[PDB]
Amino acid sequence: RFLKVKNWETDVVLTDTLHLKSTLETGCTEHICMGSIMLPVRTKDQLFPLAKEFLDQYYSSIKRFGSKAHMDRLEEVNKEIESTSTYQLKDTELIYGAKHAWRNASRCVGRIQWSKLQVFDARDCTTAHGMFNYICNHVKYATNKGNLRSAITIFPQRTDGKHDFRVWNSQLIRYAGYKQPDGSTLGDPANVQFTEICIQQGWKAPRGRFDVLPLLLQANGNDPELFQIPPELVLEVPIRHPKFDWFKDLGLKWYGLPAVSNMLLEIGGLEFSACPFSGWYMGTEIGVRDYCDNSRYNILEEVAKKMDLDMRKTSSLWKDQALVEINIAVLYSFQSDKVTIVDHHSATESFIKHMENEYRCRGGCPADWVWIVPPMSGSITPVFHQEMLNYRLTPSFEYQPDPWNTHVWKG
Amino acid sequence: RFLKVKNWETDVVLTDTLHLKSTLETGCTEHICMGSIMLPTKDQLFPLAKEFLDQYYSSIKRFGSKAHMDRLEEVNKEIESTSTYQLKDTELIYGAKHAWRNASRCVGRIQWSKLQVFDARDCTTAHGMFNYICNHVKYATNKGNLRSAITIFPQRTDGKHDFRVWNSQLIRYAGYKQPDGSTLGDPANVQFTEICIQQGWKAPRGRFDVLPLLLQANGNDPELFQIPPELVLEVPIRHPKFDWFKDLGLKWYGLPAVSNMLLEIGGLEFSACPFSGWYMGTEIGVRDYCDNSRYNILEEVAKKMDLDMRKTSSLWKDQALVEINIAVLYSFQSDKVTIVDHHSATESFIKHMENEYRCRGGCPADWVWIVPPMSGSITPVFHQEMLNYRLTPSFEYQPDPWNTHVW
Ligand code: HEM
Ligand code: HEM
Ligand SMILES: Fc1cccc(C[C@@H]2C[C@H]2NCCc2ccnc(-n3ccnc3)n2)c1
Ligand SMILES: Fc1cccc(C[C@@H]2C[C@H]2NCCc2ccnc(-n3ccnc3)n2)c1
Ligand SMILES: C[C@H](O)[C@H](O)[C@H]1CNc2nc(N)[nH]c(=O)c2N1
Ligand SMILES: C[C@H](O)[C@H](O)[C@H]1CNc2nc(N)[nH]c(=O)c2N1
Ligand SMILES: [Zn+2]
Repeated sequence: RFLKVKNWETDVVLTDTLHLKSTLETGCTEHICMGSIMLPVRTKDQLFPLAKEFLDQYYSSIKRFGSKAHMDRLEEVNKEIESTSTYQLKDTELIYGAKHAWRNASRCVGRIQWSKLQVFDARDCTTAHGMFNYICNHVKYATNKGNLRSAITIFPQRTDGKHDFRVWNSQLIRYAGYKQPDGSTLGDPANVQFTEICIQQGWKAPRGRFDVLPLLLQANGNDPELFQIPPELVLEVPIRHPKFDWFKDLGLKWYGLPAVSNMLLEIGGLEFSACPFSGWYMGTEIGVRDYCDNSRYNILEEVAKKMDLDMRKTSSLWKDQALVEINIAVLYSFQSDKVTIVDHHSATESFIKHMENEYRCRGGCPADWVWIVPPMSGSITPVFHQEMLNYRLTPSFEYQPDPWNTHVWKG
Repeated sequence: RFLKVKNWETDVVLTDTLHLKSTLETGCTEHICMGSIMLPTKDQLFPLAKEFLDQYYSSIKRFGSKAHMDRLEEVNKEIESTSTYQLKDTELIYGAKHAWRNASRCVGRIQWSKLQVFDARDCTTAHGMFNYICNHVKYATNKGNLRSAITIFPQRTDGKHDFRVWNSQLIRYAGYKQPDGSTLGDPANVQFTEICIQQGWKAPRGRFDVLPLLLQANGNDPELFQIPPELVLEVPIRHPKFDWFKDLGLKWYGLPAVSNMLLEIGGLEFSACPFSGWYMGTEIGVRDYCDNSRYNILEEVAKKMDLDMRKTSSLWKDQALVEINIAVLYSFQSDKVTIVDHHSATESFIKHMENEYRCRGGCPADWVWIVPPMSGSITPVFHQEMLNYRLTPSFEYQPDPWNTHVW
């Protein structure tokens, strides 16, 4: 079966065959679409076909499918599975796997870069202190004094589900959030609960508006341990505006390295519960979501007051005006400090080209329109006009429950 | 099978049971989501009639009544007898209002119960259709105080006697292909503007020429009609800061009136059922004006604002986009023509959703369409999970007449 997607602005039509290789369920049925829903211990039984499927993919990609090297590897994995109930990926397989999970991440607009991913193999790590060392090295490598480099660090895979490695932070670098007794919030409201855990675990909080959270690291199913990232490793950018000089006095800054640290990486049936990865920011992540979400820093009003906009009626579009100037500020500040960033116009244009290339070379490109379209100025980006098909391929990045909800405390 | 939707900004969780009633398919499967795809007999008829009458009679606290049973009986006999049936006026109105209520792509549904339904099932000719459409336009326009309306023409019989309005909207601007290679007016309507000429229209080849109506009654060839200019409320677009904005020479019409959809009620098919509401500002300023394949004025505006169009990262497009949408809202409000901004409209829709979940067990909504085409995440609907499914009565797309018309 073939499926066509149309770009309604260019009339370019593409044909998808790749969705046939999809196994995992979407959440949708023939009777209901769940496209806007945010989120709609493994036996040797199911493990070998998952291994085989992956190794089939891997050997095809290296033009060695059906080779003696291919067949020997399958054999070796099978024997290892029934003997040990799991298996170990070769370094080459791991790298392929990590790159392809990124390639398959339908919610990521940055995928044109998928083949350039630095993979750090941390499967020999055994303790939290060891994890901290690997993470520091990742941050330094990825940061690269502002010339950001995509990277992922992969810790040992799940075994029985009782010895999981987990980074308890949602991102490696994030600002603390503090609930005040008067009901207000200081810092990042998104991080209030995690901030409380850190404090409870013995973090001495500065209690400011932009306090970099400590790392909370779990190795081998043990209780997590606190580590402060060396401040010299945390690149931050003061936010100013090219035209408005009062903008700097808002006191805004942001960190340069966006690094997701709470997802699960699945490769060939193996589950890597700690696999922090990092790229670089698309400007709207900070300027629209981090700063302007009502549930985050929520600075729209203060900005709009300082711009002296008509704030009595929404039909003045003061919010839209303030939102644009903030995003201009974010982009300006990063570029001026020579920290890698991409605007949503550039990002989405590149994604369209990536997607077209993927359709031709790969037979498809799974994409989640709801997440790909930027949270401002949607229809003046080419992705808005692009039909997209969403389906799940493996290797993949998946959500997993927050570890504080599942952790068995040792004491 | 009982589904919850979360708002992520408010943590409000709603439980949906209404989707269970859905009958038609979405295009999605367990293995693939098609949420962003724009378009994914006697024995067929009676269960459809039955489903509709059941909900109609349920809605008036008379489910399981003799009148219910009698009506079901009467319709059943009429179908067995005539291979179709006729809706009572009360059912027709109920059906029209509920088709709007069920329109998962319409953000304006909080108004759904206040629809004026014009019954034009007695219409037999294109001149008759023209008259009904003028009356609709005059009524809906209401000198600028817009009122929601639908006019319903006779239902499909054998597919040879279809009533069709050929225009996609009652009121639209012509589009002409220059020899210069470019496009004069609205590029979306080049193909239709040609068919007007092929059938006899005399285009004044301008930029904002109100298109004539092409009306098809009872399967006949369509005829041309000029809507009385006095009935077409238009708004000159000016900005409340930039006095150069007027010289762009932009204007738009006040009445948004979809005329090419199919209304399906109780299995019956109404191929001609133009309806109108009033504009949300972004439909005009973002889509009509700034789409590349439409009037595409972003560059010209940016020039006049003297922005740095050297780099995309100056966000000159975004900046201009906002100003254009300010002008649109300003111009309509200044001329006292009903318009709603995307903030007000989406705020209204969240309230509607909560009402629907409370009083109906759910609200089908297409997030891809409900989230406005600018400033997505600063409107409440962006953070609102939505379930999309098809309920009937419904408005459906249908093929363009000029591909199907047996001339
Ligand atoms: C290199 C530049 C990159 C850019 C510009 C970029 C851009 C983005 C953006 C804008 C999102 C949406 C985030 C949100 O709204 O929550 C996203 C999500 C995502 N990205 Fe990237 N990304 C990049 C690198 C990477 C890398 C290196 C990986 C993995 C190796 C990756 C994997 C993912 C995944 C799995 C998601 C979905 C997260 C979720 O569902 O919560 N991306 N990306
Ligand atoms: C009264 C104020 C109304 C507002 C503010 C409103 C708003 C909107 C908007 C913004 C859209 C998206 C249009 C697009 O992007 O192409 C839409 C679509 C739609 N509306 Fe409304 N509307 C209103 C009235 C109505 C009425 C009176 C009806 C029917 C009786 C209706 C039925 C529909 C349908 C079926 C669609 C989907 C169009 C499509 O799929 O192409 N709406 N509405
Ligand atoms: F399914 C969900 C339920 C609740 C919240 C949510 C928000 C998603 C976590 C946010 N997605 C990651 C955001 C992020 C932060 C930093 N860097 C990056 N990043 C880096 C490379 N690619 C993305 N993404 C989803
Ligand atoms: F599937 C598609 C293929 C090509 C174009 C497309 C756009 C849909 C026509 C636009 N939907 C109606 C737009 C419109 C215009 C005027 N008024 C209203 N309107 C009035 C009340 N509610 C909506 N909608 C879809
Ligand atoms: C309900 C809705 O799915 C949710 O708000 C989504 C919308 N699209 C998004 N798109 C991106 N990139 N990131 C997000 O967090 C979201 N949130
Ligand atoms: C490809 C995508 O489905 C298409 O561009 C949609 C996106 N969302 C939309 N939303 C609305 N309201 N109207 C539209 O025409 C569209 N177009
Ligand atoms: Zn779907």
